[PDB]
Amino acid sequence: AMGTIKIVTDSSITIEPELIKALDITVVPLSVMIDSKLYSDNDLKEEGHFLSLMKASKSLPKTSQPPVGLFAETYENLVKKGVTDIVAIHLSPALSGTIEASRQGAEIAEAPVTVLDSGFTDQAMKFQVVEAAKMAKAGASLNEILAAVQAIKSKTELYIGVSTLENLVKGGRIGRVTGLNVKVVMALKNDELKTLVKGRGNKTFTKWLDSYLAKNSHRPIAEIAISYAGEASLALTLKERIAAYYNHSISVLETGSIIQTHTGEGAFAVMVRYE
Ligand SMILES: [Cl-]
Ligand SMILES: [Zn+2]
Ligand SMILES: [Zn+2]
Ligand SMILES: [Zn+2]
Ligand SMILES: [Zn+2]
Ligand SMILES: [Zn+2]
Ligand SMILES: [Zn+2]
Ligand SMILES: [Zn+2]
Ligand SMILES: [Zn+2]
Ligand SMILES: [Zn+2]
Ligand SMILES: [Zn+2]
Ligand SMILES: [Zn+2]
Repeated sequence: AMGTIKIVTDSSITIEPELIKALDITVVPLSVMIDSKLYSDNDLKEEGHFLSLMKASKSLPKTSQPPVGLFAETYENLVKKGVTDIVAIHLSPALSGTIEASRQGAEIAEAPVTVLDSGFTDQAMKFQVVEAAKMAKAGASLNEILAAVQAIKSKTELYIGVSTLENLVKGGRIGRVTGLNVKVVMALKNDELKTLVKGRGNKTFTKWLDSYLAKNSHRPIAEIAISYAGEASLALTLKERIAAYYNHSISVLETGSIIQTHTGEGAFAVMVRYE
């Protein structure tokens, strides 16, 4: 297949930077306002650092999608480097208008961008981005990349637990929750956060997870990942439970500032991709 394909995503992805570097993925940053100062999310990836900033702030941080003009410049630079097709994969439009900004920036740049809704964010979105970038590097065709991305998307599930509704309420994403200090597990399903279970202690999360795995793990999992906002202890406890049903490596990462702002501390996601 003639041409050079590159992958673009946004900074709501959660991934080791060694993979970004190995695969030449371009990550467009969102922004976050912290007590009247504007930060690029790409500057907020050092472990624990945003958590400290959020915990100390006088008021809740506020996120915003990347500027249309930042996408335009990003795509113009890629075309200048000789890139002939660009695949942009973004967090769900249920969560952010980032994906629209991406499409608008591409229009301005007059760039060959195919803009995809991942349906997720964080490590569930990483599943699609890594596959696309690996295949782009190998010289796969655009159509093969698009089919493979869609296959991954169709076999992915994302479950998120929160320990408070305050961040969801104050950042507005409570508007997606289909149902302030309580434990809740939701599925990110279509355009909504579908409430599955509600409870008082961390046992809300482990009971839910045990009943998920008992029901579903007979279907071979290709990959499973956990992310967290706050301290890692809860995620690591969850990892231990998954490990009893599932033999392979489990990626446990701190989620980024964009997600932390909207979930608050004591949140996690379990993200599963079936074979
Ligand atoms: Cl990773
Ligand atoms: Zn990794
Ligand atoms: Zn590292
Ligand atoms: Zn490059
Ligand atoms: Zn720092
Ligand atoms: Zn094309
Ligand atoms: Zn337009
Ligand atoms: Zn035009
Ligand atoms: Zn993977
Ligand atoms: Zn091929
Ligand atoms: Zn809906
Ligand atoms: Zn904490």
